[PDB]
Amino acid sequence: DFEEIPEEYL
Amino acid sequence: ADCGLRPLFEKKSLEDKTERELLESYID
Amino acid sequence: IVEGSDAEIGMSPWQVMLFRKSPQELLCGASLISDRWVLTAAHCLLYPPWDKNFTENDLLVRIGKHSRTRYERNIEKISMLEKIYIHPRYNWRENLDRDIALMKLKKPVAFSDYIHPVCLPDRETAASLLQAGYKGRVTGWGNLKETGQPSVLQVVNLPIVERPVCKDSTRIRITDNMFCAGYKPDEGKRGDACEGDSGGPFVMKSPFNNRWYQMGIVSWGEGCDRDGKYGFYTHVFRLKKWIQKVIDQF
Ligand SMILES: N=C(N)c1ccc(CNC(=O)[C@@H]2CCCN2C(=O)CNC2CCCC2)cc1
Ligand SMILES: *[C@@H]1O[C@H](CO)[C@@H](O)[C@H](O)[C@H]1NC(C)=O
Ligand code: NA
Ligand code: NA
Repeated sequence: DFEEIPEEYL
Repeated sequence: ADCGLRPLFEKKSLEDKTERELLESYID
Repeated sequence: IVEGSDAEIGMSPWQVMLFRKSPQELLCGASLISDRWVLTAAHCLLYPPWDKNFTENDLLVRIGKHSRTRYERNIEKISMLEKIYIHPRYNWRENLDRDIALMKLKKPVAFSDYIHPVCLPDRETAASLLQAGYKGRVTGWGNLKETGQPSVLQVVNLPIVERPVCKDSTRIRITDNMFCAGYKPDEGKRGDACEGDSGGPFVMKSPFNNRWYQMGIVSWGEGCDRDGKYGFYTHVFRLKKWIQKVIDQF
């Protein structure tokens, strides 16, 4: 399960 | 041109645990 | 990677994760060959039989990674695609001949302890290192076995295999733009790439200048780590002229 990446990466 | 030289290994003259196995296979 | 080991920190600083935006998932592996160019397999983006056809906005490239899932804060860089360039004669219809693609980054990625580009061979690098019995290294976040997922980047060293043994292992039509690698049943040792490893690099360390060169690209195989079966890799030098062309004109 993948951890959320920062929003700026969209 | 700086390629293929890894900061945490070749740049500091350190070897990783299995590179010598590659080297021993290169018998020429 | 099947029957490999946990990589070390910064052991494969060229290692790139092809990541899918929505749903957030691993797409494939890839390699960093300059601060603006990333190499992978064409099938990672285009594979009509499966309805695979990604464009630039479908994905991100993640560099400097080690753990598969975690967001490695202050370590990885996540880059956006400006443009995808797939080999014009890539043969997804029959045998994945010419399984190779280039991807241009929107901005340059900064090098670091964990992020560094690998070299591409020239004719002599190839000729001196693409020899049966010489071992290369394959790395990846793919399946741990043919039929779970690893917590951290995996690595395995595998011997290049003689062309006829490669041909005699499969019904598929093998070309000059591929090679196979893997241990024979009689050698005892094990290891292969597997699904999820696609597009990642096959590298070797030259004993001449002590630099790492990407000789291959994970492209295909029959199962994973199957006795009497070998992994097939894109011959990177054989397609060098095309890599230069694309780099040259874009
Ligand atoms: N034994 C391994 N080293 C290995 C196994 C599977 C992969 C992932 N590659 C794939 O599965 C590729 C992409 C789409 C067609 N495909 C398949 O392998 C399908 N069988 C192929 C079709 C062309 C000739 C043989 C990559 C590596
Ligand atoms: C792949 O997708 C693009 C648009 O997503 C489309 O133009 C192209 O025809 C599709 N298939 C092929 C073989 O390129
Ligand atoms: Na055959
Ligand atoms: Na095998």
